Amino acid sequence: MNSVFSGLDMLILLPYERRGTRLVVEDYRPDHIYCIGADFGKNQDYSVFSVLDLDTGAIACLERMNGATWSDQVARLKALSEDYGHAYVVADTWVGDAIAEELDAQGINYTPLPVKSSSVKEQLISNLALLMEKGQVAVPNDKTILDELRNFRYYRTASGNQVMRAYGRGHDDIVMSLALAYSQYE
Repeated sequence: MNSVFSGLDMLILLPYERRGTRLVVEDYRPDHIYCIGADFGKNQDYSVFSVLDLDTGAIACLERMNGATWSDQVARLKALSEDYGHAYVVADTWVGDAIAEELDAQGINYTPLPVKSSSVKEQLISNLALLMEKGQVAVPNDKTILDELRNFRYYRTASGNQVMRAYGRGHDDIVMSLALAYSQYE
């Protein structure tokens, strides 16, 4: 089969509380270090921010939004960063340059991961899936997160390019957000 996350058996599911748009697994612990994997979506696609607690290896918080302005999205990203001790952002902007200019303007500390190459995407995703297989990924036990992971698939094109995307016309911005966060997991 062409399911990307074959180690879904090993995905750990954590309880959470919905506090607005945030699913919260843990509040900020000052002795821990955090980072945010931020995927940005245009149109129907969602922007998703995932807070990884690097000291624990688990997602502390996840925030999802759809169809807000860039200024709105970045300002929610900022506030998320401040509430997790000025956590560094890994951002996927591959959305135009408008998002980048908003990130710079509001003064966010972030690495733009190109995500403009089949190869780079493969590495992010492969890394997430292998960490999952090893039992080192833990996410809020939420139907929406689990479904995107369950439905993420490999496809082949006529040129032999690999496509990694949701089954059908589903969304995969949660997969990418998670992949960006766990890119910092050691």
